[PDB]
Amino acid sequence: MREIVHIQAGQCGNQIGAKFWEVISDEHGIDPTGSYHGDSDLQLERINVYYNEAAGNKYVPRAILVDLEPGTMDSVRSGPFGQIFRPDNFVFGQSGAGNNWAKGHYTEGAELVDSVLDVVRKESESCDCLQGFQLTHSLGGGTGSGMGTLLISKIREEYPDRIMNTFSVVPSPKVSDTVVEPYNATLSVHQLVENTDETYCIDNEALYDICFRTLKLTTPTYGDLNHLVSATMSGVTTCLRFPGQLNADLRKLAVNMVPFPRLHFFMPGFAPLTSRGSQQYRALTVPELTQQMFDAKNMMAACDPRHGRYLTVAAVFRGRMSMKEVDEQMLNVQNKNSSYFVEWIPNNVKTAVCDIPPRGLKMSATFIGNSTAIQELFKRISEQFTAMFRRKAFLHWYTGEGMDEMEFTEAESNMNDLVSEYQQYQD
Amino acid sequence: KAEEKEQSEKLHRKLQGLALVHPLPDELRKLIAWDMFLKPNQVAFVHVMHYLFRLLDPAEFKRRFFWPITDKKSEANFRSSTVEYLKHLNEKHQLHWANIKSYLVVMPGGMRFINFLLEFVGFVIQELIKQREKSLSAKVMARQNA
Amino acid sequence: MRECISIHVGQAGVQIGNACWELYCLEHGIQPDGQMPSDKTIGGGDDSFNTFFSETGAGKHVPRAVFVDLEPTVIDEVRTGTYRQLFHPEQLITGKEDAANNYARGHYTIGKEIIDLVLDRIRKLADQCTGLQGFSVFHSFGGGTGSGFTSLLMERLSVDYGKKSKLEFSIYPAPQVSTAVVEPYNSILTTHTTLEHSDCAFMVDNEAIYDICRRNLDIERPTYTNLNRLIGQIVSSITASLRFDGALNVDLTEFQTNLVPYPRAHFPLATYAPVISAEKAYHEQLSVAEITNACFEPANQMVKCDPRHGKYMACCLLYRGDVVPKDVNAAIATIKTKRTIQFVDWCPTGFKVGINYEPPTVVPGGDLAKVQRAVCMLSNTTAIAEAWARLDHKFDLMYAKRAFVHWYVGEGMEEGEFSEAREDMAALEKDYEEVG
Amino acid sequence: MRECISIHVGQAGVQIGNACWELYCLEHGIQPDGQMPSDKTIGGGDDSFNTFFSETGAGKHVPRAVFVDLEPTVIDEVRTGTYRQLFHPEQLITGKEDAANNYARGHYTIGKEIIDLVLDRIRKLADQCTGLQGFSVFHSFGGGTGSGFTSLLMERLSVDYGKKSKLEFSIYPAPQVSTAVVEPYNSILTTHTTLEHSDCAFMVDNEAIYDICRRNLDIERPTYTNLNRLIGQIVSSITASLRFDGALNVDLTEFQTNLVPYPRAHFPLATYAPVISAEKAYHEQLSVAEITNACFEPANQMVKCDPRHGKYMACCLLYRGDVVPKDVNAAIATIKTKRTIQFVDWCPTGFKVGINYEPPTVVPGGDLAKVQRAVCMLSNTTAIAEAWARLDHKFDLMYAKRAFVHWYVGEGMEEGEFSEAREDMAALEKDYEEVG
Repeated sequence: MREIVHIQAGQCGNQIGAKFWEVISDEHGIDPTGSYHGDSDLQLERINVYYNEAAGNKYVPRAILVDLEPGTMDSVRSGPFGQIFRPDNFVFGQSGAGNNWAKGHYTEGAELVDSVLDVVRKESESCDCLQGFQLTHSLGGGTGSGMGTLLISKIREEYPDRIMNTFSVVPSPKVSDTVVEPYNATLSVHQLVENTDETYCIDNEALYDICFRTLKLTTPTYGDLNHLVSATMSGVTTCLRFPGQLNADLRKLAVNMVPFPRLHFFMPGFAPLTSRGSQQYRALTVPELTQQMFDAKNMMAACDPRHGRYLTVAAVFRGRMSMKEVDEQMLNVQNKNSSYFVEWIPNNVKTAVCDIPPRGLKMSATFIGNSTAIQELFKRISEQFTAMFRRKAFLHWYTGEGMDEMEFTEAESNMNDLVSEYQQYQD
Repeated sequence: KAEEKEQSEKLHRKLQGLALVHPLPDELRKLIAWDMFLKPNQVAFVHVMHYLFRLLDPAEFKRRFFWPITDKKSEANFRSSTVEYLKHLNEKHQLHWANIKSYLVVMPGGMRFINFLLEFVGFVIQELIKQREKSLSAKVMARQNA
Repeated sequence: MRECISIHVGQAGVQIGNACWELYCLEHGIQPDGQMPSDKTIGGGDDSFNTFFSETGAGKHVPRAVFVDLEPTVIDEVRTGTYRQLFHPEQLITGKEDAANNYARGHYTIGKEIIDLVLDRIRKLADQCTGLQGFSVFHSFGGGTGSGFTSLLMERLSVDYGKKSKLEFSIYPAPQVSTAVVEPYNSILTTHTTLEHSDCAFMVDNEAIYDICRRNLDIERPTYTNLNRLIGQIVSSITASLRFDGALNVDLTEFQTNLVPYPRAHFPLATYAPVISAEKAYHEQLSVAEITNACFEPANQMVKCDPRHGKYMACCLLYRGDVVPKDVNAAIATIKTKRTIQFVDWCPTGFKVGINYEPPTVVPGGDLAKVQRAVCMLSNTTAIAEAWARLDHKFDLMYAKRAFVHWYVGEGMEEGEFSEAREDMAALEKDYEEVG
Repeated sequence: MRECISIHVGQAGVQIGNACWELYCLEHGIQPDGQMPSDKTIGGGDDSFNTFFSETGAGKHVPRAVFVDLEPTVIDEVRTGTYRQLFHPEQLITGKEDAANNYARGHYTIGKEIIDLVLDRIRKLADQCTGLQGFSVFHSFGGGTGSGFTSLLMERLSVDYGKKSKLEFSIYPAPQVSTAVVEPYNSILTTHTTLEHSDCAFMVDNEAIYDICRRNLDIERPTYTNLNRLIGQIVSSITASLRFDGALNVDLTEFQTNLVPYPRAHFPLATYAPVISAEKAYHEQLSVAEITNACFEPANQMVKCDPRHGKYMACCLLYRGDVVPKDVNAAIATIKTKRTIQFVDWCPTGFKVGINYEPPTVVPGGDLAKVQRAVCMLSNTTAIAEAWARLDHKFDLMYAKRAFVHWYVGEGMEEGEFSEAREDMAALEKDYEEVG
């Protein structure tokens, strides 16, 4: 078999993770009780990637729910699919992280981490051939940022040969809970550079601007942002969950997408963009899907891909379409825009098609770009970090947990080194 | 018409002066004239703006603009980006430029455009003065040097 | 008997294999359960098809095939499809984890865990052969299993079976249908390691097949199912001399002897005619002269190159269906007078001609029309080096910056193996230039 | 065999072609699907119709035709009409954008994009001929595709096929049925550029055909369908010597040799009799003497001119149906004594006489009666210059003010080409005067 263990850490991680499970359970014909009611054998052929089989033909997510406070996890348990999760896989604290990375990484999360690793081990011991791990979290908070990166480092110590993938929600001043989000994000980006093989950069700025400007939502909620994230996560994971021409695993994806070990930060995109409850009556054509998936307005990282170059690209088309028309349109984009792809990586654009569309669409396209333009996201966090750090503003919340100012100076420098490395391969 | 001519000449002098410090690219050198914006002149507009933006912030220009212009689409993009950048500058530096509207970029020419450009060029010159002041009669200097 | 074992490696090899075996069953009148109802000979009738099939004691004809993939997905489609009952379950070998488009992972890491199981299954089929001729290996150059596991398999087959001929059917990567950026690396690495182990390799350029499907079949966007059906006709036309009673290429050793003058220059250019859409099946039937003249048109070749820029070392014309030797000789004489056909000076300006009277069969509900006559031209030409130069140029561009090399080194491959493989390809390009 | 390829260019050429091929199928007993049920000869019967048809291996007779238009509209009517199955789809060539009644757009702009495709299709038909004689080109002088694309085609045919005869069937423009003001310009420009490439051109004046349909068929307002049916009978009577066994004009070279004493004076006047309405089909059948005397009446000519104002250089009488040579000779002797027939002094006062015993066929439900005998007179006469003078006068009136010239210059044509074409037409008028 080819199993994946899913982890969801902190408020944002558990909310997005719960929506991901709701979306993929419905694509696999799994009800909120874990029972199968689908109409196609293709829904079960690779179900074991994300689900364990349980007594009485029940499917249970291979999901681990982690928080330092009970409030989000009780909300998930009361949610539409809250009963599908293994009850033993709810691991939680009582003290909370208080939007502090040091509490998540050094204190409150360091007391809880061994209890999470025991659940990770119990799920991994039940796999026939574990591919790797996936984490859903935010870099702006305390639990998802600090405890999520502590968990990544501990998983890499226990499972050094297994792939580590992340869906990382990047903070923005447009969708901000606290002023210390740049500190938490810079400290976490340093840990991701060393300890992950794939990181999907999900920018709350891009999600908000999509909801507001493209979907015409005057007051986007976290529920509207998480709808876009769950659709993108379904898109990216399609080649793992369904049979196709590329029998993909996480390692084949990483080997194709990551030319340099530090440059594994991806810009995800989705087409067509839909809002929750809005039915699109018109299916797009293949040319319209291919044009939209390469538009900066469909990217979930707030960077312009025209300000850099693509190292590598993966494109996942879903639904019944002419595979010839897909190749012709993908080659048309490359040949017209060849300057935006690096020439020293031949055939760096890979395309897959799956016949099973996502719910409510006849056809969709998911985009994954490794672009040097991702440096704009790190520059924007760096500027916000340095603006406070030059005055030692708010540092007393971290030094009170035992952090040194030198750990901040190292994380700032390692993030500037990552920006310089992206600039080198851009030129 | 007399006022328009005077302002246009003033603009020409300022551009000539700038060219003494920062040489004009070959394409722009051929276009530069005292009456180049008395009538709408799209070609001169593009090259003058290109020149001034590069003087102001080459890095920002590279980020915001695609150059050289090769097609109609790229040209339209250049105009839009020009309006956006000018607005940004107006806000950032509090220049109080009125009516930075699409018309400055659609039919660049006439009194209104010349006045605007004069202000803009003035701004660029002021920024350069600041830079030079930080770093630090013509007849007397010349004789002394000789 | 003169048995052949077919080996289908990775997604491309398995999917082409599945299309070829469907077509072989249709041509021999074998049902999807392996029964042959016209076979009144409970014993040795026209024993020619026993080259590719083994009769079981239940009257079921089973392919002399092995299917290998490092992931289950593509072989599970074979286990569940129309021909699920044709194969024995032991012939369908699946790993758990794939090579992820990496030659080194397919050769050194995951390939090493499965290779001994594959060799045991091949040995069980070889032990059922009275006079095993050789192997026909189907794989892709661009994909990690198709490159890395095939090179490891070809080495081990040369050790266990060093007097048995090995023929390859290799899919050359095309940008328009390409799933990986690293396909040039996988292609150069596998070609280097298989070069001393192959006796004859039939390259199929996905770009050539895609363009033939667009131009001749009016398919706006060909799928792998459309490509593999066309590939299956070409493979069927090549193997038709081994499957039916005929005068030319009655063994695997005759292919090498007729097509391969130099051991390294073992890449014959295939050309197939006619390719006609099923909607045009009621049109005027092409003459022997028209189909033979279509073999010298670059638009119908299986590799994108121009034979007018090179020389012919060998040329074989394999006809199927309603063809008389008189009309073939008249067509060849007209072609020799009208076409730029430069042979090399040391090789006779001779066409070898095979005629099989069994007409081409087409898959019911396929894109191809039923034709009364077809021709497959197999020509060893120096112009096939234009396909190597295109691959080498893409290799050199990425390798000059060491782009993606760390994925191969991370699987324990040495960086020196890239330079060695590229040097051997430069020697192959020079061998083709010196002959041309 | 002695094959001929017909080429139909632009709306007028295509619509006349469609009417001619309908009539040829009826005369040879070929059905609209291309089957010939009376052909008990699975092989070479009366092989004369193989001049215009190619037998396919399915027993289907396909026209040796190419249809070309720069717009799809008129050829899509052929693709959907009664004879849609007769033609091969490759013989029906359509552009996307038309020449918009401009010679320069038809020759230099849009014609240049399609010419190489047309020459490839003509070559595919020529390669199926054992002994290609030549080409028969059908076009209009007034229309932009019929003028500009035909001149470009005739030049390129003279390059690729410089020993093959080229016959034209050219529609001369008439004010009453004229769609463009610039028809005189298009006519002079095309006549200039085709003059050195044509071996023999049959002009058909739309005004003459329109008046014959009004006077003889009692049709108050003839449509192009009525005109093209009459044109189809004349064309059928001209080509009848190439399609059936007969003694006179058995090849294209015999037309030039019998009708064209000087290379520039290659415009024979056609005259056809009898033209009788289908309602009058039960009337008294005309004698050989009456139909021959009707050939010397200007009211029955295909070009409006008066041969009494000029001289005859050549005269051919082509009879069809129930005609005996004795009655033809008696009719000619009576005509020579009663009519002003001035021949030129240096040419024998000789009539060439062809008799084909195959009676004229008429389209079922057409406007023409079935007749027992018909005659087509082909005469090279200097009085045909009256049609050039009428065209030149209209050219000169517009060109003196440079009216509409900017439409041709806007397509990249030089203004000098108008003066050159007009000077060559003035030289042609003078050549006709010097002979007369």
